[PDB]
Order: sequence, then structure tokens, then C-alpha cells
Amino acid sequence: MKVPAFFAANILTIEQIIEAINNDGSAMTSAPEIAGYYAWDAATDALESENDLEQLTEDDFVAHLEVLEERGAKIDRDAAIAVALQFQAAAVNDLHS
Amino acid sequence: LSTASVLAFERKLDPSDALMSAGAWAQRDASQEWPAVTVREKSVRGTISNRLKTKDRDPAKLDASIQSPNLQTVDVANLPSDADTLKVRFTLRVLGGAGTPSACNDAAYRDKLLQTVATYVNDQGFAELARRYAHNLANARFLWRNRVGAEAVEVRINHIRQGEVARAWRFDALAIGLRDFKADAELDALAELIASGLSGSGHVLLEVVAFARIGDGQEVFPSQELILDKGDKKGQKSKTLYSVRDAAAIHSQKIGNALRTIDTWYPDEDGLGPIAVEPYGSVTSQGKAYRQPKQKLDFYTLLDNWVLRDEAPAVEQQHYVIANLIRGGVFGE
Amino acid sequence: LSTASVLAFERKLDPSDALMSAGAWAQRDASQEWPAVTVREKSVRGTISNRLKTKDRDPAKLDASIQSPNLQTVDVANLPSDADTLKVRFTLRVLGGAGTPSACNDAAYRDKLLQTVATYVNDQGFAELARRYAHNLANARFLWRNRVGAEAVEVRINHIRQGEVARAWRFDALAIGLRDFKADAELDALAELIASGLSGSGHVLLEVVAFARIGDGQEVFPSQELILDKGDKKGQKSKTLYSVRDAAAIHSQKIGNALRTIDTWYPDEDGLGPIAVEPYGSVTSQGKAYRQPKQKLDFYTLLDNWVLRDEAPAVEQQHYVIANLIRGGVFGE
Amino acid sequence: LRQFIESFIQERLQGKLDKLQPDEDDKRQTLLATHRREAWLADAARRVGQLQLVTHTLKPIHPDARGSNLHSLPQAPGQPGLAGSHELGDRLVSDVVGNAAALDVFKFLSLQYQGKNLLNWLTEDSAEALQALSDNAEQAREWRQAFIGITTVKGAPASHSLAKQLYFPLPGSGYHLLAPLFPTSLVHHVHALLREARFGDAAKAAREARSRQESWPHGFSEYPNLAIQKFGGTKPQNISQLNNERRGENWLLPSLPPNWQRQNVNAPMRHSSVFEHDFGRTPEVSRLTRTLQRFLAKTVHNNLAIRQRRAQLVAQICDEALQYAARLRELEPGWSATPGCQLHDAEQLWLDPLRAQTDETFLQRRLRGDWPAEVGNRFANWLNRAVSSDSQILGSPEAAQWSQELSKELTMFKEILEDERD
Amino acid sequence: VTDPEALLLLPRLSIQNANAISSPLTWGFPSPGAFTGFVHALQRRVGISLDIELDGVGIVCHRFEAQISQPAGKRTKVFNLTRNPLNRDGSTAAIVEEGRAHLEVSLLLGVHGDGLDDHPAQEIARQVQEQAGAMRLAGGSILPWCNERFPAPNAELLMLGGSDEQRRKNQRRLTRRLLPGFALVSREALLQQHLETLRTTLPEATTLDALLDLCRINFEPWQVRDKPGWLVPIPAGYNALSPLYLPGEVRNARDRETPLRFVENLFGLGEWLSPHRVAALSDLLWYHHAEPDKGLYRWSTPRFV
Repeated sequence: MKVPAFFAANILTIEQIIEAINNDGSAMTSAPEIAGYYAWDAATDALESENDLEQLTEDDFVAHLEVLEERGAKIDRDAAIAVALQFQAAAVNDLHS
Repeated sequence: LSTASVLAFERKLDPSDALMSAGAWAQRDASQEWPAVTVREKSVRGTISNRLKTKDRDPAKLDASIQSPNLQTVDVANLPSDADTLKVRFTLRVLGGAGTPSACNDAAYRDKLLQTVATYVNDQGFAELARRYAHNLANARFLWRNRVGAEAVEVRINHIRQGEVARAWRFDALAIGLRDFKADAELDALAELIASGLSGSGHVLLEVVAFARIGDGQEVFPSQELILDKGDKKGQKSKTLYSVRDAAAIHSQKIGNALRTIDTWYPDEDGLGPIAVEPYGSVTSQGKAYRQPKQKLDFYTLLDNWVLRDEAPAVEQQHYVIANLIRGGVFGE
Repeated sequence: LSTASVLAFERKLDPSDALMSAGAWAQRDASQEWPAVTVREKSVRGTISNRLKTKDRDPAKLDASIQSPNLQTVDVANLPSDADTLKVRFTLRVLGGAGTPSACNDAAYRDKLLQTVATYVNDQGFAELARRYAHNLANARFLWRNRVGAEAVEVRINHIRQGEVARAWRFDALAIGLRDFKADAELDALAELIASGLSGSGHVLLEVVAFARIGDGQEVFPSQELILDKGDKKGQKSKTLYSVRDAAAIHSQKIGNALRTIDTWYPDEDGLGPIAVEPYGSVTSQGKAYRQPKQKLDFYTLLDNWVLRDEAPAVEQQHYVIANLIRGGVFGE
Repeated sequence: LRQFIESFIQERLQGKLDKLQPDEDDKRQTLLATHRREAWLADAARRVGQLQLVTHTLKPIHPDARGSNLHSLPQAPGQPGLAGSHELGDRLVSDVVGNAAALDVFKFLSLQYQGKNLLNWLTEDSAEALQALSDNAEQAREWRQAFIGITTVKGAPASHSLAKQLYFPLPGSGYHLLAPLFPTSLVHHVHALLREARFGDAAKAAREARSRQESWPHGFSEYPNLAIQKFGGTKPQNISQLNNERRGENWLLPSLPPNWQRQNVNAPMRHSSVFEHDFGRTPEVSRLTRTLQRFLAKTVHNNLAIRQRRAQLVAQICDEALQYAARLRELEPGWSATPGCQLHDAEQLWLDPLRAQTDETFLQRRLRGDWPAEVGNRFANWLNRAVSSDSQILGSPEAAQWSQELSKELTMFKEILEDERD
Repeated sequence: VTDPEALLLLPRLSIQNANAISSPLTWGFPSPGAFTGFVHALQRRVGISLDIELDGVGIVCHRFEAQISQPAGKRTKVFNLTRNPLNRDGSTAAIVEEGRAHLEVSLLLGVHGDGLDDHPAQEIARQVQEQAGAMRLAGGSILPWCNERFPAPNAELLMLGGSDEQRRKNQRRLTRRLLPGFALVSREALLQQHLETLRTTLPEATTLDALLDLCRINFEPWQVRDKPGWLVPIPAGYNALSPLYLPGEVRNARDRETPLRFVENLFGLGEWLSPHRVAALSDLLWYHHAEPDKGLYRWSTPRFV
């Protein structure tokens, strides 16, 4: 469906995520879609039986997104949530054929 | 009838560390005394040559960006200036008892599994796989970057039952094709050695030694070690190398990767050639995984068909299922 | 349709660490067993000469600090007092196969790259680049400061097919220029040796030896290392040099920096000599970056225009795009 | 307390209703406050069975293994040489494992202990505002049917394949397969120790006095060879609660043998060194001898512990030389006498290479060996030299006791030294 | 805890890629529960065929090489990881952390069975080492020998019979072949000693080990607090926190015919010693022992003092 570009690179850490959105993201990507895909990836992992991707709302996208704000990482709220809904909407078209 | 909720397998074909030492070619016969390639530190000043953002690459701050060049202390391993042959050796052992799991919930699943594995061996032994594992010991697949550009590569596979060597093999790894699996008189003598090891119990120890004409004072490539969190940007030792007892060496899981690069049965593309045997078969260099569950060629999708509901796959795909049982793995619910 | 998120090219033209050793001139075969130039220490005290920050420009402030000393220990490498000649020896290994990346995500981008590179090769070989790398072996460009102020420089280039030597080259490195790229039959005979190695047709291993008359007991210049900034009193050490086995040596990438000084294709002013082939082709000493990305002439803009959307650059500029694939790099970060 | 409940919700007003969006404030300015009087306390009534409080978590073993996170406490073991999380008792920081978008429910139910006790009494103190809490009156009976349920665990005995299940053999019986968990509170109690014991108020106080050398009586700790183990990797708050000082790390204590990072490339002997003869002049031995010199042998004011600690200290050196002997014996077969021999007599006789053969032309001693004791006497002559200076010990029988300390350890030392040549 | 008849010696076991985390708190040399479970796996495979009882185990540890590195500016030391195969989508893999350490240990054993009277001494030592070559000790492989063939053979001392002179000269032959190492025992009594010493305050048992993993630079009443040995924290065993289940009522077990309890780890004290210090080498053995009525599942060196 949808793939990132700053991810699937060399192996990252939390400190290397924060320094990206402190810049304008990175080369070939953007600071919205880094914190947005991170907020979607942190939300989609916490599920119990992973048959409840439809249960992922906008609220738990925010709760993982605020973890970066606790340690630097000045982000954009309206941009990253909209990117996190793109990967969530992409993660249901594959569920229905 | 159902899947066992816990399945686990130990690995067979258990390699060791690949120590390195350098010397002179035609002095290979007395290469029990060659001094080891050591890991040397050096400083290196570079400039920034990555891609830039569109917010960047204005000519003002680009010139100011190269006013503060990055500095880093990297590790390098080199031959001595008089040697020309790298010697890489390791002691592979072949354990056996291949289809036996190490952990399983359901005994009704376990006896259904052991009848399925014994159905394979009685139809065709491990000699198809052991012909293929013999090539990765024949060609120097375990020399990942050390093989590229060499004058001649020679592999000396001995055999060990005591201090006495049972049978010694000699090869030329460059003439043996890196992409093809073609049988030979010496290969089939070594293939049936492995297939006798994998079938029965008790380990069948080997000793693989590889030589490669590289050059005088040139660079070798030990396995780069994974520092997770490097510290301050003053010391900042980027590119640490793997060394055991002050000898530059290759990780066992890198040698153990190269022994099992025999997936020649892709659904999409065999143009890349034989790459590693993986469940949901993935390549780290290519950056994406073949054998998807949108295809019917997973390990898990082929296993439960061939065990529970008796849907036997293609005979070529049956070789893929056994090969994941050789490498081990911890399986699901 | 898009560039990959991982692009990595294994470098070609891989040299070794240049070892330095010293002796007398007019010694041809006696130059095999020179004593090596060793790194030694000396005390150094020299007073204040920096630009004051206009706060420290008081007569009582200088005279308090012009009396406070700055005792420092440096590393120096000198010739012996009966030696006027520096021998600098390394080995260069031309690998070939420049178009293939070591790792790539998009195979469609990879196959588009391998056709675009092969479009360059069959139209015109590496012999334009190989003529330019052959001059930087001919003149002693890899002697950075050691070349400056010499009587005469003699460069001897051997080609070791086996342990024996296939063909020897001899050059007067000062008769061959440093800015322009001349024409000679012996330079051509080493050019299509490299062109036969860059194309992957054969195997090229070279032994490069450079002699330079400097003078009795004069100073040579190995590659300087990096010191750790420490707050230690009673002075400190302020310059460390490079030596692998107590013999003053030049880094491998300082040589490799000097081999690829073939770039005479600037936007700004080509009448200023060649510089190193770099993305955003920049000089550390000059402090500015030639070939700005505000012009459409850097490596990243010329690549994807010639790969993704398929307009060719000038043939005058196509050699620069290929020469970044020979040095390799970490592209698509 | 109702106002103290609602001032918390007034913070929850002000914490959430703070950045009014000009487009979607129609629910955010209006509806977001209306539930916050009573209905928000009913909003969390359906939001209890989505979170749990655990003393022990499973997810540090593998971050996707679905298991049974538990909360129980161990008993006393019985043999007091042991140590676990049963030593804590009251200081229990039970890190809640669950969804990040609902943990305010646990911050809401933190209001039991805040000020008043009210922990086990989620069953009383219902209707009124001041002495009770005014979790409101008719709904003060079906809320407690829910809000107590976060304290109990979800009842399902379960594990995962990625959960480190271990057999353990029994006395004359079968096996209990033990599934160890990860003690979060026992780890977090040590972070409360180690962050205090390294750098705090009083910890920095005694460190600053090192330059001052002004000793008020207060010791300060020092923890060498700590190891950092991280959990979660790029995603630490998707597992059990990793706080702002425990930010996805565990300080690990070193458990290492003394032959760690030793001299692997073993430097040979028989050179112009004036020390390296019979005792191994190394930084692991030189730090040991100064202990005997500076006190416990020179400063003597007792016969109970002073005479005792001199006995095992030379029993260390009697065996440290044996440690020094075998390391020099092993991995050096090409030992000989020809490099640098001026005063190294019988060192070819004691710390020899055995070679499975003898090497001798104008000599017979190399074939065998009997009484290699003169180098042991020279070691014993070094043990008299090992103590630096003590002039008041000769008239006392302490040096006569030390001569017996010299005598009773050579007697063990000679007999050990026999079978390398006898 | 039965007194051993013989003492089987595994001479120099080189161990590739062993585990080094060993507890939630005590990084380093792997747990002694790994060694006691190893001998029970030999008793599983060999000792029922040679009709012998393999119970005790000694730990010598001739060489310990961990795969650690301290970063730039820090003083704590972090671990070296390894890559993993990619995800289903092939993006990346999650990071778990596993300590990793090369190791070279030697293992004394204890033998009780009648197979000593039936099989000769070399037949005992040959069947064990040929089995123990193709096994794993601490989650890592066991490596064979090359290029000098010296430390290959085993040993065995029938320390049940003979006069006390005949033991003691023969006992000095094992301490030759165990000499470059450092023997490991448990000191459960010193931790009981210093808790009763520290009663000016009201401390805990876990607060005592932090004062034994020490550099307690004590201010003058400057000075460094002395150590009577190489005291070190070890995992002592396990302590159950759950009632004892039926074999078929816990989901995702290994097998469905043995009972289960969820346990903790349990921390104790250990001291590394030279082998010539200890008088009787039969005191050196580690015995797992447990009362299943309550929740204890521990191991120790008994009879040591």
C-alpha cells in the first residue's frame, strides 16, 4: 500500500528520530510524514490479536505522537495526524480484498 | 489436527568464528604459523556529500557547511605489506536429527510432523540439499567482500574424526560457479558426507580453510560490529570491527548466512539468484521480502498444508520447507 | 519512476597505505630494503601569533601572555642525515563493474540504472577516465606536500599478474605536467590497462613506487591524525602522525583523494586545474564548493535527469557522473 | 474533595481545552466541558477494562509476546541469604501496562491515596463533597462495580512462545516448568538507588570534598562497570512504563570473573626487568601488595582480625604466582633462555615449556627437575622485601609471627611447586 | 547434595556466543543455573545409559570475553547486537537486546552410579565428552580443538576410596589442570552476616548487595572500603509468585503434561576464588535444590564454609 523512505534505511534510535523533526525531516522525506508514520507504527503494534486495525482511531495516534514532544521534537499536530490516517486508511483496503 | 501453539527448532550446520591471518601464496601448506590480521584505528576527515533538502542547497550555507568537516576514528584491517593471501578458517559441524523439534505442545501434531519428515527422507534424502550446501563451502560464499577482485581463491575442506584427518578436499572457488549448482566428483563425495550427517545423530565435524590472493598491504573486511548508541561527537568511533583475541574475524551468523543462500525457488524473480533461506523470505540487501502471504509460498503456509491437511506442495517447494527446519526458528501459535 | 531509498556503490581504485622509507638517489634495485622513515617527537615552544579579538589588544595583556609559554610536543618525520630520497610505496587494485550498486531497494530503478550506465560504456569506454587516472599515477599527485620543492621525481609502476611482474613503467613525474593532461604512448599503454580493468575484462593489480629527492635530513609529511581535546596542563601534544608498524605512512584515502583529481568540468572556471571528483564538488583548502546545486551540474541533479526522466547531460559532463560511481558513495540518504 | 476531584478535572479542562481550533470548536468548546462534571466520571466507567496495573511484565522478554502480566508479591524465602522483590513491602511503583490513550484513568484513580488514604475503600464515602468525594449519588454504586476492576488482574493463566519457559528438576520427581517474569518494581527500586547513589544532593557533596580533603563523616558510592540494557528500542513507551529517569534503560550490575580483559597477548619474561622475576609485577598484583604495606601489617593494634587478614593475604600471593605461572606456561611453547638472561636462574627450570621433550646438549638438568625451591626462596626473599618498612616490628613478636606467616605459606608453596618437576 | 564417588573433568570447553545478561540486574558471566541444567541434560542423555548419577558441577572460567563497548564520553558499557531478517513487508526488524560473550570454562562433575563398577574410567570420560561436543551450555555453541591437540583428553578421579594421603596428592593433579581459571562458589552466609551487621539502620537484603558491588570511597572519620575477596552478585534461583497450575490449564506452554508456576528471579552473593584456596574440591559443586510446596527453586554450593 504505502511505504516510507526515511524508514527502511539504516537502523534508527529514538534520538535519531528527534533530530529529524528538529530539522525539516530529512532528504527525500518530510517532518510531517516522519512523526506521522511513527505515530501510526507505534499505534498499530500495541494491538492484542491484530484483527482490530479498524479500532485504531485518531486519539491513540495522538497519544504516541505526544511521546516525542516529551523529549524535544517540536512537531506539527494537524499534519502528522493526517499522515497517520493515510497509513490507517491504507491498512484497511488490503483487509477488504 | 491443529497447529502446535509453540514450535521451536535448533539450528543444524553450526559454524564458528572465521579468524583471519595473512601470509604468502605458495606458503599455504605451512600456514599454521601465519600472523593474524589485526584491527587498526585511523582518523579520517571527510566532507558532506549526502542528499540535501530543498530548504538546504542554497550556496550560502553550503560553503559554510564544509567549513566544519566531520571527523571520525574508524577501524580498518589490512594485510601486511609483504603478504598477499588472506587465510580464513572456521570449524563447521553438522549435527543431524533434522526434523525433530526442540519444543512442541501437541503430541498429535508432533507425531504427524515426524511422519511427514520421514516421508520426505524415504522419498528423497538430504543429498539434494547437501549437494547445494556443499557448493557454498566449495565457492567462497562466506567470503562476502573478501572474494571480490581476487586473483585466485582456494578452499581446503578437511574432515575431523580425531586428531587424524579422515579425508581432505581441495577446490578452486572462482571456477566453481557462484550462481549455479552443478555436481562434481569431489562435490558428491562431500555432499553425501553432509547428508549422512543431517540424517543420523551425532555431529560430523568439518574444518574449512580458505585462501585468496588479494595483494600487498591491501584491505580485508571483517564483519562490522553493531554498536547501538555511539557516544559524544568527539571520540565517536564509527565502524567498529569484530575481533576475538586481537585477531580480526567474521561473525558466525554472517558465515551461517552464507551457508544457507540456496533459495532458488522464488515466485517472482530468480534473476537475483540463490539468496538466503528465510521464512517470509527476505533479503537485507534488496530491502524487501519475497515469498509473501499474498502468495501461497510462505514457510508457514507451506508447512500447515503439508502437515495438517496433507496438501503436499511442489517437490521443489518441499526442499524449501526442510531447509528452514535446518536453520531452526521459533514459530507461532 | 523514483530513486531508491538505499544506494551504495563499492568503491573501485582501492589503494593501500603508502609506506615511506628513505635512502640515497641513484639506487634502483637497492631500494628494496631501505630503512623506514620513523615517527619521532620533539619539544616546540612558539609564542602568540593569532589575531587578537580586540579585547586582548592591551599592552599589559599581551606582555602578560607573551611571557606565559606554550610548551608543546609534536610528532615529526625526517629523513636520515645521509639520505636525500623518499621512497613511497603502495598497491592499487582496479576492480571494475562500476554500474552495479551493492544495495538498492527499487529493482526497477536498479535496472534503469544498469541500462543508463551501459549506455555510457558501449558508446565510449573508460579510456577517457582511464587516461586521466593514469596521469595521476604518472605525476606524483599522491605526494601532497612531499612533492613540493623536489629535485626530480621518479615514479615506477609495476603490474604484478602473479607474484612475478608482467610489465614495468617508468616516468619522470616533473616532465609530465600537473595541470594539463598530455599524451604519450607509455601513458596510453597504462591507460588501456586500467580500461581493461575498469570494464571487468581482466585483473589489474599495480605496485606504485615514487622516489623524490628532497635533501639530507629534511622533513617528510605523513598523514596527520586526530588528537583528543583535553584540558591537560603543563602543555600537551599538538600533532600526531600516522605509522602502521613504526614507519611513517600516508592514509589510504589520501592517496585515493589524489587519484580522482581529474575533474576539469566546472561551471565556473575550468582554467584553474583539476580537483577531486565529489558530489557538490568541493575543495577543503579553497573553502568553497564548486559546482553548486543552484547550477544544474552537481552529481545528484545530473543523475536523475539522466536516469529517471531521461535527458542526457553533456558528454563533457557525463564523465563526472560515471566517476562518482567509481569512487562509490552513500547515495539516496 | 469533590472540588478537589473537579479541580483535577478543571486541570483536565485546562489541559485539554487550551488550543481552540476555529473550525471544530462546536464540540471542542461546548461538548468537551459538559461531560466533565459527572459524565466524564461515567466516561471512564466503561474505560476500566482496558488497563491493568502490574508488578511484573512480560513484554521486556520480547516486545510482541502476548502474556499474562501479573501483580503478586513473593513470600519470605526462609534462608535470609537471598534477595528479591519481597524485600520492598511498601515502596511499590507498579507500572501500568496498557494503552497510552487511556492512562489518565489510572491518573484519575491515583486520587484515592492523594491526601486521604481511600485505597481499599472504593466501596464507601459516596455521596457528599467534603469528607466524602461526591462521585455522585445514584451512580456511586455502578461506578464502583467498574473502577475497582482495574486493581484486580484479568483472569487468564496464559503465556507465549516468546516467554522463556524453563524446566526445573525435582528431588526424585518430575518437572515444574518455570516461567520467569520481569520484575519492574524491583528494577525501579534500584534506579531510585543508583541515581541517588551516583549524583544527587549528598552524593555530589562528598565528591566536591575530594579536592577539599575536608572529611565530614559521609561516604559516597561509586559503581564501576555498569551495563545499559535498553527495551523497546525506537519505541519505549509501547511497553511497561519507562519514566523520565528510566528512559528505556536498565543499569545492569557487573558479574564478572577476575580474569576479565586480561593480558591476552602474554608478554614474556627473562629480560632486563628488575621486578618481573618470581611474583608477576602487574597492576593486579601491585594494587594488592600496597594493601599489606600501608595497613594491616604496619598499623597493628589487635590480634583478632589483624593476625587473621595477614594470613589469607599471602595465601592470595601464594596462588597469584601460580596464576602467573600457568598463564606464562600456557600459549608459550617456544620459551627458551637465549633472549636477555642476566639474573634469571632456574626460571628455565620452573616456568619451563614442557615441550613433550628435553632440549639439552652440554647439560643434564633439562631432562628432569628436583627441588626448584631457590626461586621460591627468592620469592620468599621478595616477600621480606614486599613489606616496605617497619622498624617497630622487630622487637615485637609480630615479625616473628610474620616470619611464621612467611614460613607456613612457603611450606604450602614448596609442596605445590614439586609436581611441576617431581 | 549426595557426596560424589568420582570427579569427571571436562578439560577446557571453549564456548562461542554464550549469554551474558543472566538476570534482570546482574550482567556478566552467565547464570550458574545454566550449568546445573546442563549436567541434567547430560544425565538425561548419557547417565541413564551408563547408569550413573551426574548431579554436581563446578565452574572454573579460564577466559571471559564479553562483546561490549563503552561509547564516547560515557563510562557505562553497552552491548553489541546482531541484525535480524526483515519484516513481512521487509521494512526493518524490531530490536531485542541480547548479551553475548565468548567463554572458556571447565566443569567438574559428580558421579554416583554403579556404572563406575561396570565400565572402565576411560569409557566414562569418552561417552560424556563425545556427547557434550554437540550440545549447548549457555545458549551458545561448544567449539573443538585445532593446531596443537594438547588439552583434548579428559580426567577422572575416583575420590571415594583411598587413604587421605592418596586423595590429597591426587587432588593436586586436578588443580594443575584448573589453574589459569577462577573457581566460583556461593556465599549465602556473608549476606546474612552483613545484614545483621548493618542494624544501625533498617536496611533490606537488596540494599546490601549494592554495598557489595562497591567502590565505597569512605570519608575519613580519603579511604576505600576493603574487600575480603572478589565478591560478586549472582542469580541464586527462582521464587514463585503464582499458585501451582494443572498441566493443561495454562495457554502456550512448552508441553501440556507438566505443571507451571510464574516465578521471579532471586539474587544472592558469590565469590570468585583460586582453585588452590579450597581444600576439598567436592565442596565446589553447584547443586540445584527446591522445595515445591512453597515457591523456592534455587541452587547453591552447599557444604562449602
